[PDB]
Amino acid sequence: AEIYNKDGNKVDLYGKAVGLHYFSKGNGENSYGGNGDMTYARLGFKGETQINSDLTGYGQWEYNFQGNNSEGADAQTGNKTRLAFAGLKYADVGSFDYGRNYGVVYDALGYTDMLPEFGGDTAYSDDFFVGRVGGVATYRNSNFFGLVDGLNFAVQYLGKNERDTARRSNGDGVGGSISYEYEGFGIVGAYGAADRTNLQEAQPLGNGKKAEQWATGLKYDANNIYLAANYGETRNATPITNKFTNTSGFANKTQDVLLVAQYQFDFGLRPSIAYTKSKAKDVEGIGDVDLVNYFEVGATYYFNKNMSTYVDYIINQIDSDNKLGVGSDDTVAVGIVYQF
Amino acid sequence: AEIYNKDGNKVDLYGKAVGLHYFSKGNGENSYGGNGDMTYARLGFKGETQINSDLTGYGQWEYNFQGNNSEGADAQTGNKTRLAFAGLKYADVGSFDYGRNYGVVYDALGYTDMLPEFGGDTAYSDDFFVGRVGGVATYRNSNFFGLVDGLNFAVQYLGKNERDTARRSNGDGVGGSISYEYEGFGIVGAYGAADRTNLQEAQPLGNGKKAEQWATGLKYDANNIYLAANYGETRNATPITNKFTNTSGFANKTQDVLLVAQYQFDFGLRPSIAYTKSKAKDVEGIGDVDLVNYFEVGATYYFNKNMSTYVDYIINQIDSDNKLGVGSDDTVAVGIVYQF
Amino acid sequence: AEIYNKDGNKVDLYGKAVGLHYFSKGNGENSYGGNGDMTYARLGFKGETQINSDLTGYGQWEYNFQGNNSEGADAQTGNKTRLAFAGLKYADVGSFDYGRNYGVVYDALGYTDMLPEFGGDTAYSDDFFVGRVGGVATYRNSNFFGLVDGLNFAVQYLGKNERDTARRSNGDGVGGSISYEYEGFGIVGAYGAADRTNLQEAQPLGNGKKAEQWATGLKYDANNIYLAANYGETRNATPITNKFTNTSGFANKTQDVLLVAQYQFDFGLRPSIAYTKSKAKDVEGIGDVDLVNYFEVGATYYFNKNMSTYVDYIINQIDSDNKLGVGSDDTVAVGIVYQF
Repeated sequence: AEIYNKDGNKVDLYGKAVGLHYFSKGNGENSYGGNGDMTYARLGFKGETQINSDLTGYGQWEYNFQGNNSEGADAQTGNKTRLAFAGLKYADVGSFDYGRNYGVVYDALGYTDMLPEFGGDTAYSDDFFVGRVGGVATYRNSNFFGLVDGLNFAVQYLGKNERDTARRSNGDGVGGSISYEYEGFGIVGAYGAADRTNLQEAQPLGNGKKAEQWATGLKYDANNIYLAANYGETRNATPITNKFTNTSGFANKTQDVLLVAQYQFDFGLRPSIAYTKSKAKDVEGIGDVDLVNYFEVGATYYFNKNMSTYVDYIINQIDSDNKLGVGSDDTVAVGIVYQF
Repeated sequence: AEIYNKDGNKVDLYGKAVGLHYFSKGNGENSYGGNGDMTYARLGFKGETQINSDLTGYGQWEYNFQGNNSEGADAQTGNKTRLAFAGLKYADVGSFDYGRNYGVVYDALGYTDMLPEFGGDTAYSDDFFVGRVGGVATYRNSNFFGLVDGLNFAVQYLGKNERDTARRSNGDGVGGSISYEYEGFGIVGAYGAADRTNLQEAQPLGNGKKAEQWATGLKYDANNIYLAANYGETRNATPITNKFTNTSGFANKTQDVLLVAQYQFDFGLRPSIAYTKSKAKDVEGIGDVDLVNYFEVGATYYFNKNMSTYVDYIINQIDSDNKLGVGSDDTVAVGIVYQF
Repeated sequence: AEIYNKDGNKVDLYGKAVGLHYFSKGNGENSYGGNGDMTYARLGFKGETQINSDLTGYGQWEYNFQGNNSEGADAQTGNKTRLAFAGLKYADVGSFDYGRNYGVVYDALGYTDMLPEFGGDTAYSDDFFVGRVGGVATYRNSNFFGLVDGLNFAVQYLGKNERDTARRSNGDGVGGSISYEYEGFGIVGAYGAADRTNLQEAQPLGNGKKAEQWATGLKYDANNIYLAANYGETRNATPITNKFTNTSGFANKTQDVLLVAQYQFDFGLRPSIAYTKSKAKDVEGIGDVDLVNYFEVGATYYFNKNMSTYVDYIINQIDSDNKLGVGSDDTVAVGIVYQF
């Protein structure tokens, strides 16, 4: 909701309150999504100022407040800043911003990241180029300088981030994306590679000095119809855990397939059908193991642009024999979301 | 302060800056409320959208930022999300919301929760039904479906919350409240019971598999006069600590009495008189021990609807011989509050 | 940006998104400011209500969200409440507020606290009177009761804060400031003394029972010209660390000199020249050691009141022979800031 707009500068203060609950058998420790209260809220602001006819300055910040914690010691569990950056758009030259933003390879994965609750399984956070990462400089260009309609590209530099964890770290890397959209249709290609930190190489799982992520997307968006499919692979980038030996690291190689089919009825119902399978290859010792595998049936009902509720149901195609210990149970999510 | 209102959707962004200080002798470790800076701030939003003539969608989030911490390691001590839920009101059918919200039994305790600073002693957080808890589904009904004026009831389901602490945990339980208000007068009854988690039963203090909380309230509200009294009891629900043996758990049985008398002068002074006594029964070993006991004299002065200051003074009726080690000293609170 | 203004009460919701990066050689552990992503955001609110013709109530809260953390365990590193207080202004009597606010001695140091990124080195947080501290009652007076133009003073009481750290603690103390400004010119004097806590005296570095901080400032502000100089000293107040023996405490005595020269060009460039030197005296064992010493060359470019970027470059005058281990390398900062 735009709360301010004077002197060529408008500030949009958005957010939302999401009452959420997960339903799975047992404690939910062996299920796909877990079990129990998952309530949370959002807050943030999109700022945009017109420096002049061609020049636009902008900034954004988005935080995540968990609502399923107590007010005691664990009050903080789950809270974090999701986005935080600032930049400039210029005429038909393109735009540039820096801070914590999405990785270029998400330009592709975004296509199937549409499910009511789950989905977008291969878009991990702080995982190089496939999700939200810190310290990325992103240049983007629309309509190839205004010369070609529907043709966009983007180049991105990922600063070295040597954190405490192997999972949340990353060396220096570059990446890019070319996407063309023409009348309901869109095709996207994204790729990126980066140095792995010492702590990352020192891990038992995963072998190499270089991380790679590429994904291509194809979608038809129009007429209340949303059809999208994603295919991508990774080298020493997807984080995995062997729950049996308590080993941590990265999967030498992964192949990812996301499929989504949704329809928006006029009275406000939007049923969703999705399939996701992410298999890892050459997992030292295990060999080939499925990390994610399921069919998704769900629907979101929009009372309007502010209110809505949804049921998201994951039919877990992982079996109890999973070599890494990936949960094999189903998970149903029920949500009731207000937002401004 | 309502910062937005367009298209049947209004967003209220509220909050406040409370400069606060506690005065007690010694460290304040043996006093009622402690001693030293207690400054803090609030932020939150009430969102409400009219889906149509009968249907209203709403959401809310409320956070607590402590201001008495340094900017070092302890920056986070005390911060937490207080509220976070979303729901729907429908015609004369009633309303329903889910998330972190107040427990039904607070419908009663709310009556005496009026003091300038302290009071509301038996409305603990994350304590089943008597305070703010996570993962509660609440159905409420006004004027018995619009058929009877001033007659409201509410049923509430409390989801299982197995946290790290015994104090902040809780099993599954149901609860409700019937309140009738007729012309300055109000009578309320609330009750709820829930399963105790294993960690809770594994505690040294408290014995049982079931937790119970009920409280009834009676109030006269009108003519600048506020008179209210609450009486309630609990089974294995009120959290207690034996400061001597460092034992923790719950009081098998408690009896609670809250009394409040306030008057609102026209020039903006509102003197407050209150009495609170909460005694525990059958405390394994100790027997009968007072958890809370004091007389309260205080006054809030409202410069207007945005500004105000207050002095709250607790005359602690607990003696130095308390078997559990409950502080026995007095505490005076001085506050200066801005809010929007 | 003022988002609300009705009934004599206006609420200003401000904030900013700062994409930031530090450039220094090596792991940035031996440099002046460090090395790597330094992105962060701000949020806060200034509230002001007119109780009447002479009376104004106000409140403020300002938080700091770091953007260079991951969304994992370290999500919280760096976040904190910077400001949180409320108060009243009255006619020509003066103003009074309480909470977490700036220390009086900052009234002086503020003069040179102007650099694009760094600078203001001797204005530490939670360090008695020279920076933001918790539990301070501040009385301020403008134009000596409206009797003398440009003559302001302020008296401040600092409540005892016995935290976990020696660095973040402080006993009871008083302080004040007299500043006179007449047509482009300003002269300021500030002083304060406070009791040191036991934990503070129990430290290896620093000796005494009393902490003292005084600083005087002289500035010319007008005509796009900003010239300012600060000189101050301290007794057992400036926190120092011996990186060799891993000793912590306070410098018995320090002498501080800040010099800043800036010019605001009309097209939006503001070049900045600054010199800072803070030397400690009588450091048990070491003797005289420089804590801070550098020349600063930088410039901020303002696209307008909302957008801007800057390069801040510190030419570190500390040498590799520093007896305390103070970083000796240079640091360049590049920033792109949106704000509302």
